[PDB]
Amino acid sequence: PSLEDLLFYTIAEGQEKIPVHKFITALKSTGLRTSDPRLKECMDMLRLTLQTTSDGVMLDKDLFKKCVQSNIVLLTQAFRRKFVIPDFMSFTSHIDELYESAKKQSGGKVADYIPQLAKFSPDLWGVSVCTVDGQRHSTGDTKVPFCLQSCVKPLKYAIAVNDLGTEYVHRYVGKEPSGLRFNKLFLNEDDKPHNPMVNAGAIVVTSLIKQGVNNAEKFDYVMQFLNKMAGNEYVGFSNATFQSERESGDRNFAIGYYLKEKKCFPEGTDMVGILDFYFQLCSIEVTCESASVMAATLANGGFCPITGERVLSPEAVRNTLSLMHSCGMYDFSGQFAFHVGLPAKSGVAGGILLVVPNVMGMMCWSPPLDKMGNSVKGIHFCHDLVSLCNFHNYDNLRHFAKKLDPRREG
Amino acid sequence: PSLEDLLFYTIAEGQEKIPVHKFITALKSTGLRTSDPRLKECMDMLRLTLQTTSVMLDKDLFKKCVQSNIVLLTQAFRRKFVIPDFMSFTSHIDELYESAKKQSGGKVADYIPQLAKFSPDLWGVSVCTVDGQRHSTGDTKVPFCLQSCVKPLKYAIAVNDLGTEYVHRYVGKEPSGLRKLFLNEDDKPHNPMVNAGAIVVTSLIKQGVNNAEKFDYVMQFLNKMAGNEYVGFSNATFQSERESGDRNFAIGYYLKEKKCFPEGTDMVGILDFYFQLCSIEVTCESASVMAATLANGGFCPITGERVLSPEAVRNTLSLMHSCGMYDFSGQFAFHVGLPAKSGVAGGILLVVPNVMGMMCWSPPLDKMGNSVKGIHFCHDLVSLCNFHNYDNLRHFAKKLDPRRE
Amino acid sequence: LEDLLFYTIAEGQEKIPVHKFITALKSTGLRTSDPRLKECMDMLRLTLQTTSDGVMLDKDLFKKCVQSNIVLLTQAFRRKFVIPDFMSFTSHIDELYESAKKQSGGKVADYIPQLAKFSPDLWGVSVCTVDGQRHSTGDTKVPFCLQSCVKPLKYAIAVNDLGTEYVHRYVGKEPSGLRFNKLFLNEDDKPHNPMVNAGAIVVTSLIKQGVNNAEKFDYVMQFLNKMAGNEYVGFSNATFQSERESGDRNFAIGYYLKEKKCFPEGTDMVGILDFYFQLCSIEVTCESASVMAATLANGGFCPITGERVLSPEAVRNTLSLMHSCGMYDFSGQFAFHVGLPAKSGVAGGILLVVPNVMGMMCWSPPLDKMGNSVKGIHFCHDLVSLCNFHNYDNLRHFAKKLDPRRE
Amino acid sequence: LEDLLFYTIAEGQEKIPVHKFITALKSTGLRTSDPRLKECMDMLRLTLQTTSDGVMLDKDLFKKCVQSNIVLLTQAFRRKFVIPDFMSFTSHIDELYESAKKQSGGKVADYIPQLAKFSPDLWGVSVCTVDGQRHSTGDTKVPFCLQSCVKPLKYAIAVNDLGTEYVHRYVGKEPSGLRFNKLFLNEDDKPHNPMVNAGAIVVTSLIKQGVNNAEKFDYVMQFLNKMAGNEYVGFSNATFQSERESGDRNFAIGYYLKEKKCFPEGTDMVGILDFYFQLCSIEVTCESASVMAATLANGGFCPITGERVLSPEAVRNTLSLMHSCGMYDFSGQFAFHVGLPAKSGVAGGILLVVPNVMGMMCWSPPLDKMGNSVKGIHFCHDLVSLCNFHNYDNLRHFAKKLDPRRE
Ligand SMILES: O=C1Cc2cccc(c2)OCC/C=C/CCOc2cccc(c2)CC(=O)Nc2nnc(s2)CCCCc2ccc(nn2)N1
Ligand SMILES: O=C1Cc2cccc(c2)OCC/C=C/CCOc2cccc(c2)CC(=O)Nc2nnc(s2)CCCCc2ccc(nn2)N1
Repeated sequence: PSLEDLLFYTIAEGQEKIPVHKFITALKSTGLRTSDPRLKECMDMLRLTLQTTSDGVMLDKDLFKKCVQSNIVLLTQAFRRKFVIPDFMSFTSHIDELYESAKKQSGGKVADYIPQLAKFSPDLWGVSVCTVDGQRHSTGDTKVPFCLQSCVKPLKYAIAVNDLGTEYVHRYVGKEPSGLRFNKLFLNEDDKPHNPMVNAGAIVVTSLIKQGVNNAEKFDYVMQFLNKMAGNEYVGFSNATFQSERESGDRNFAIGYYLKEKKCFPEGTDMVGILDFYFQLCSIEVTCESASVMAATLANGGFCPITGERVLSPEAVRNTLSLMHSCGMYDFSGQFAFHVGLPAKSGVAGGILLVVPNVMGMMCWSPPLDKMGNSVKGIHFCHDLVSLCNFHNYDNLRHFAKKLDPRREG
Repeated sequence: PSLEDLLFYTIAEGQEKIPVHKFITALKSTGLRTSDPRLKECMDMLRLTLQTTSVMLDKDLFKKCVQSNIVLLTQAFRRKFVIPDFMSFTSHIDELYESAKKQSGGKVADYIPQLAKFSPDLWGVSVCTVDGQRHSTGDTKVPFCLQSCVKPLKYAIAVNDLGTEYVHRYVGKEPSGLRKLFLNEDDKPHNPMVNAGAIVVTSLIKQGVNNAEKFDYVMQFLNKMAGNEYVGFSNATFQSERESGDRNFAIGYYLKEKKCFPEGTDMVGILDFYFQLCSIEVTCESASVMAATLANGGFCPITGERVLSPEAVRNTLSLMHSCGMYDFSGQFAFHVGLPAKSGVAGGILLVVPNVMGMMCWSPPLDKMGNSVKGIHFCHDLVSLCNFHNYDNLRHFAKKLDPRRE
Repeated sequence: LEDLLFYTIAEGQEKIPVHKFITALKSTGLRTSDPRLKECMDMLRLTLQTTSDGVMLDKDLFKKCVQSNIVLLTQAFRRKFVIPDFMSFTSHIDELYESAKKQSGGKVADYIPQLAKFSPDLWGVSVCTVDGQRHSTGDTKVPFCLQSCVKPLKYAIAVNDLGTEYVHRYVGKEPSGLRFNKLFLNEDDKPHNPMVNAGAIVVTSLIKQGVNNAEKFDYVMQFLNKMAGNEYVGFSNATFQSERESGDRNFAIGYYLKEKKCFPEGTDMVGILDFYFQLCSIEVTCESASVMAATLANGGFCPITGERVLSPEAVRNTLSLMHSCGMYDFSGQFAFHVGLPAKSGVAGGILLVVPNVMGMMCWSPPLDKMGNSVKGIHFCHDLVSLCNFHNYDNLRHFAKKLDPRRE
Repeated sequence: LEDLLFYTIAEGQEKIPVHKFITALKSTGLRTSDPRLKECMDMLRLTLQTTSDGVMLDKDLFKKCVQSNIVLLTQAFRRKFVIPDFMSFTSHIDELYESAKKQSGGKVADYIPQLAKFSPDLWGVSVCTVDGQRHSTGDTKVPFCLQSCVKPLKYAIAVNDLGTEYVHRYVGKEPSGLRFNKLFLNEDDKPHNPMVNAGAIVVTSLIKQGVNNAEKFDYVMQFLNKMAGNEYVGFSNATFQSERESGDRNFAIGYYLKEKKCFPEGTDMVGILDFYFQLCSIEVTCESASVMAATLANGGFCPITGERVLSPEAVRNTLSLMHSCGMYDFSGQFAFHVGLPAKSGVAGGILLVVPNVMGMMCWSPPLDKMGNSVKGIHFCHDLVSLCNFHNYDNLRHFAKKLDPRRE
């Protein structure tokens, strides 16, 4: 028998001429993007064939085999409904409803501390999905660049644990939420910052990455890493934000000096330069779409879902998801872990990097923040999502009442 | 095409007439115990048949026995259970057991002479999967008191009966942070897993009846969770708990002061109730079933009864994660990443959601009040298997995944 | 000496009329009922029988009366007392009184409907100087409970009997600070200081260990009597019952103190709570308490009797801790602006000491947000505005401030 | 009367030799270099130029010299000074000095090489009474940096120039409590009090706003000069450089203060830090600082010059906060046992005030666990053991305590 022919017979649906657009529509509905890096060979071959074939454009069983041979494994999984979310079309319908519902939540205040963060409209609201299989969906303003800000903190932590290991990184930074208040103290009882998700801790993590090269190269090292995570979709940098970050960052300077005082950095740190590096990393840009891929990498045990690259060690992914759970959302972390139960990280731009382990990554973005510094619409959507689907870290996969389970069906 | 006869062929392995012994040994190896409540009909029918003579079973006789329970027996035999190769897995649990056995550190709680009576050499581990597959090693049939292990169970009951929204009017939902205080910033105890919080939870259950009936209500509930296995009560522990519980009295009075209990609570009675609930007895085996119920979305795995609402199970697992192990909670959630609850008797109620429940018991506690061997075992377990809450199900590194075959 | 005083009081003319001597004596601030004046007054009473007539003293007859108490009478008349112009001073106290009277703010403790019984309009101020000069204005003879005002008194007793070193094994010596009066124990597992509930409860357990609560109470009461020069010291059983029937916080403290092994070996903690509640229910009037305060002002000698009541060690320690921990959450503010050893109580009492000058008791039931008598606190501020009494005022160069110790 | 004093000093009219008058004068505790004695000593210098074989003042010649300063000289000689047996008293200071000398424990601050340069054997004690009577023992003329001793002085200046109300908009008035300056700010987002680094830094930003750091420093120096009656005040640039090179903690505080908008509008925060570091690097000797302390003891009048230097408002506020916040983590213990307004510095200095009696400066580089001079702390304890100087001692009834104001 033949896998290619088996798929041909599936897609054929009654002829030996599967029209090209018909194959494309079938492929798109699996949630896969036509532009999937893992589908390049197949799409190149169809483009070629559309050039050489007599106008018409209907593949022979033989011609179809010619196109899909290269990528047959992945195409089969997609078509034979084997993906983590089999009925992806229905699911995106749900994401859209959740999107529209959160859209109505107009409260919140746009971060005003930079006239840059201030530049964005409060009406921007975007949601991007990327599953662990590379199935994609977006709604709203998902192609508008914005800064990660604190969303970057778990990513740089992952990089540090990836390169240095858990044991070394946690010599410098604790592993638990502060509890004590919001961001009040810099250090816990051991004279370390409480965890990697707090400013003090992020600043220390920053000082562990790529020690002994200049900030230009350090930045490149992190950016290349971020590129892998996003499957080479948009990752940029706002110098505007960077300038404003350093011009107004008195609190961070205070933290830096105190960290110096208490000998919190690795031997021979340049403590003013680390702050500069810190400010840069917070000024890196994403769109909803590219960040959702980053989240999906974390969802996928450190493999970028749309490229198949191993990006982070599973040790780094686990540690990062652990600390995103418990420390991810500033003062709301406890409440959030309790009600939503998802590893998530917020940013002052209005971003929420969200992971549903073994299912998907997401990025929600709406500039208006709540009292505690979390995107209003983002937080509303996170609640709704977990209301709707049995995704919450301590939900049951067998008994979950009136919840929908998107991994079931097909 | 015959559901029963199909399984008969499978068990038969050719030679017509599956011997009794051989069917029993095949059944036991799926991890099921012959005393499974869901296997009652089948085992009753085998007992009947084992009276009618003084041998083997026809495809007709086998069908006679297994017809009643064919669904469950098929799943077991067609290796469909959460852990397919359960025989291999128990081998691993045994290794983990022996390894933790060698950890002789720790101090037995001597604050009550009842707790001080126990030997530091006791060490037991019981497994119950969400499918009712069981395994034990060491001293798993020795009764001991839940103590603080009871806190999540009573909380589940409260949320089950009253709902999340009401219960959390009285008790917070997050870990405290500092070791010391009774109340958080909102004048509620920080969460249900702390003494102050447990005491308040206690005052929400079965309001408006006496302590005798309240206790019965909790017992009935505990019975469902354990699939009617051993649940007892140590009056000895209870007396010592009340005679020496100055701290708890202090908490009670402060809770009274700050008007923390529901309208017109008798706070000294609630303390009495509290002391009783901490003095309830389990064995490793029975408690592992309770844990398995929590693992199983509130359905008792060995009976199939709906015991707790999924809301109560989620909330309880959430708070066990983050507040379960006193001062070690943060470290534990980080390294082990399993909902767990410890008790001063040396108990550790452990849940791996969607896989199994466990109870580990060794009386010697570490500096922070957690069973030495229990804590060592929990670490080992997660070292070995991809069970940690944020492990990846697809890419995990030279970790074993017991759900795969 | 008697003759010298005779000539002084004489004012030349006839014989000194008896009422004239009485008016002169009263104006020195002394009360005719001074215990240290007993002999003199008895003799004048006798004489005003035994020679019934015009009722004027011979130089010889005056000598007959005053010989017994000539020392004290001389000091009073030769303007040698701590406040020489006492008549003028009381005029000032009256102005300060009236000014504080106009402060109508504050809420009366309702937590016992026994405490709730008092009118918010009650307001009294009593002065007793280190020399026994007295003055009162407003409702100074109305009995009220010390409540927390008793805490320094019992502490003094404990340090008096046991010494500083032993007592401070059980109780700390500094203000709490820690987000107000929330925790029971400091970092050493002791209550922060004797002025806090937790600390007072522990102090209570150090006094007269090994006798029953009836006798313990008597022991403290006899002590309190000496301090007040045997003026009114009473007990409100009503308050006591309400104190025990609603004191959940104190019970919480008791149990925690038990837990943490904070009491002396073999304490009955529930009995100590009972004792505690009793001591808080002891009654004073403004006048009698002002004498107690004056004893503290006077290095432990009761000013109106001359009895040695407390060791100087106990008086110093108590004044030290009244300075810094005396007024609950307001202690810091109070020490800064008023700079007086003071202790407040939920009845509306403020036991006030100006070391080396006088003791005072101010009472107005309405309390401010922090639990201090509104009018009491207002008066304390005014007093220190007016006179250079603040602990760190200068005795040489002060402002437009009046200095009542100067002529 | 000059003639009156001549007879007093005469011992027996025979013409009173020069050295004999000088010896008599020195014994009152006054130094011949007293600024208030300039006229007298100038006249004696003139007269001692005329003859060449001794001098032996006439009655009219003595009158010629002393007439200018007769008031002050009389008070000194007619034993009217605050301590009127000063010879005996200095004997006691010497004993206290020798006793504290034997306390060899403690660690010299090595955080700056300048502080590390000092010998642990240095130990000096200087007394200046509110009347200008002086005494010294040990290494009292060796310059050292005030460091934190400067904090109350700058605060006084700020309150002197701006008033209490304004200054306390920026800085709190109570001790930190939480522990030893772990937090920067209290609940109101102000540093807890002027004695903490955070608070001192803010106080620094209030003085002489709107001029450059050169002039600001000059302004403070001029003020310091007045306080010390123009005795030694200097500056260690070495210390200053080390202070700024290694003061990461202070920078941390600076940035946090900036963040929380704690400075007056349009402060240059990095410059205020620079100013701060300078002020901590100002040099004194035991002797000159003891005069500064005496000014605080004397309601803001420099005892050796009679100049009004600080308003009594500033002096009271400063003494208040020295009481309660003066000695870092030991403040509470110190206030309790010693009961004197005092301020320590990491150089080993302890600026000490006994209000209405005297100022002192003790210096020994070795610090205890909490950052206070070992010998300094030991001496303060001894001093209060010996004399009834403790803030809550009684002036009439004290123990086997000596009272140097009596005679
Ligand atoms: O352990 C010690 C000695 C010690 C040692 C090292 C460090 C220390 C203390 O610093 C403490 C750090 C302060 C945190 C305040 C949170 O900040 C807040 C602000 C506003 C409101 C609140 C908290 C909530 C609240 O009321 N919590 C309380 N819940 N129960 C209380 S209060 C009183 C019952 C008695 C239980 C109890 C508790 C403590 C101690 N003694 N007894 N003392
Ligand atoms: O916000 C305020 C006013 C306020 C408001 C609400 C409650 C308050 C006080 O009570 C404090 C409640 C907690 C005490 C934890 C005791 O338990 C501990 C014992 C030992 C160590 C530690 C904690 C950790 C630690 O100290 N880290 C740091 N130590 N110094 C730092 S960091 C650098 C200054 C941080 C910047 C800063 C400075 C001042 C304030 N806040 N932030 N003050």
